[PDB]
Amino acid sequence: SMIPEVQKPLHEQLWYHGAIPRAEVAELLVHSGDFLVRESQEYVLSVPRHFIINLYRLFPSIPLLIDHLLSTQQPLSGVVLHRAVPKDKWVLNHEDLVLGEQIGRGNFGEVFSGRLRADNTLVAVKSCRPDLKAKFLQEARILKQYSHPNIVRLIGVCTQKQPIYIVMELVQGGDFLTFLRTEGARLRVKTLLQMVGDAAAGMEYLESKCCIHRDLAARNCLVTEKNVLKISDFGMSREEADGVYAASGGLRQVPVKWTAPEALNYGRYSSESDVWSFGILLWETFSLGASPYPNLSNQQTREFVEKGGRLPCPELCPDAVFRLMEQCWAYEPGQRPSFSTIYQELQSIRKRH
Amino acid sequence: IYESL
Ligand SMILES: [Cl-]
Ligand SMILES: [Cl-]
Repeated sequence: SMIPEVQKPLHEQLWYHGAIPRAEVAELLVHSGDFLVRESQEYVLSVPRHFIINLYRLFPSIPLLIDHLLSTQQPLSGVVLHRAVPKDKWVLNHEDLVLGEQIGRGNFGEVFSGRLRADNTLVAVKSCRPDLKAKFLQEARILKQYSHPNIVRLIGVCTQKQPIYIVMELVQGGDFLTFLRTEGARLRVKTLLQMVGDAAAGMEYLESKCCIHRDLAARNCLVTEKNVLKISDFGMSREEADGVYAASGGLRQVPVKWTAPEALNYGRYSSESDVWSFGILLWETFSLGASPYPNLSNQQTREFVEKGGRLPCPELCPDAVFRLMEQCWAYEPGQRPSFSTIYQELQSIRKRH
Repeated sequence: IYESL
């Protein structure tokens, strides 16, 4: 026999979204009468009007209440229920994750290692410590839509409780900058060519998806135990059908020495500005992780670049890789190659080595 | 690396 749905605890209800932030509820409630329950404990019934809920009212439990309301079609306001809105397939309960030690940090806070309890899969877990707080789930919205060998995979989103997490594949060899600086001296150029080709494949993929990453750098690339490179940190990334993200107004956090002149000074972000950052990533790679413009401040770099200044060819960087960098740093965005062009050229270079 | 601008 079956336990009735309404007899199940609130925790188990498809229409209970726990720590769902404001902007999501907005996004989730489509038609008149659509509803969910969430925690504010004070539970809240969001039909977008928000009704605050040992018996619950506006019964022994909140599913008992919700069913009564639906069944009877009596009002809460005038507002009446039509259809409970379920969680999407990506929502994971906190208890399905075993949190491990911190492996990094960013603006929202720590990244941790973890495991999935059900099958021991190792994972990375981005946590969020409130306007910026509203931007946190951006990386999840973006990554839900993708699946590519050189892009970090989304596994799930823990929005049922605080603190909120975004759960991703763990790429166990760590960031590519540390990798270059720690293993680079034993690395063959052919391996380096493969790894920057991985990065180009990932970026070509992002451009096909109308995604503009905005923080491409060795520090935001990750290396598998087999030296496959995956692009990570999609926190600043934006999706634009028409291909340009226009910075919205207000202070911005800018990785100056990886940022194209037009993105920096006019706030025009595009796959073409991403190509500039790729140019810099190529430089980081074939320098075995040197810091770019090492004797210039950020301000001095902006001036040097505006005057036609560019990074020097790293020693023993193959000539065709440096020509490719140079092209990536063309001043006019229109003059830079596509990621398609870059990936093909890198594969061609690699094949010849 | 990052500048608030
Ligand atoms: Cl389990
Ligand atoms: Cl500056």
